[PDB]
Amino acid sequence: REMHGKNWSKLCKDCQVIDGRNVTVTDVDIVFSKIK
Amino acid sequence: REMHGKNWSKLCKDCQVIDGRNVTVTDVDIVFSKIK
Amino acid sequence: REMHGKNWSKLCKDCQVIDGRNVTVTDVDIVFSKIK
Amino acid sequence: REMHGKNWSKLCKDCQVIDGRNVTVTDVDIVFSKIK
Amino acid sequence: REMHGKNWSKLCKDCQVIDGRNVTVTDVDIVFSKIK
Amino acid sequence: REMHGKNWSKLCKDCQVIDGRNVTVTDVDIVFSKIK
Repeated sequence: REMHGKNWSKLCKDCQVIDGRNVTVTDVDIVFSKIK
Repeated sequence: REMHGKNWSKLCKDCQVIDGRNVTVTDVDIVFSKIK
Repeated sequence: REMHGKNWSKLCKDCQVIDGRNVTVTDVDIVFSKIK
Repeated sequence: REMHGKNWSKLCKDCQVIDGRNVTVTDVDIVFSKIK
Repeated sequence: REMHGKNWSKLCKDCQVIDGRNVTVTDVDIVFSKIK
Repeated sequence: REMHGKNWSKLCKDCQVIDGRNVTVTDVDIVFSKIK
């Protein structure tokens, strides 16, 4: 298995994450941006 | 298996995530943007 | 299996996610945008 | 006049206010509380 | 006039205010509390 | 007039204020508290 996550694990590739319990985003022009 | 997640695991690729218990997004122009 | 998720797992590819218990989105121009 | 507000004015007494264009309240036990 | 507000003025007494354009309140036990 | 505010003025007494354009309050036990 190229990517293998077991008990409560977290994995990502080519990823943009804002993982978190309380997340607030305010008065932003662009939050995520991925260009390819 | 290329991607294999087991008990309560989280996996992503080419991903944009705002994982979180309380999520608030306010007064934004563009939140997610992926161009290819 | 290319993608295989077992007990309460979450997996995505080429994905845009706002996973979360309470999600509020207010006064936004564009939330998700994927162009290909 | 004890209290007199004219053009687009705002006045209060013994007051609790969350005046604002975008208002979001999340995961709160008690928002307003006034005991007398 | 005890309290007199004119053009776009704001006045308060014995007040609790969260005046503001974007207001977000998250994961709070008690926001306002006035005991007398 | 005891309190007199004119063009776009702001006045308060015995006040608790969080005046501001973007206001975020997170993971607080008690925000405002006035006991008398």
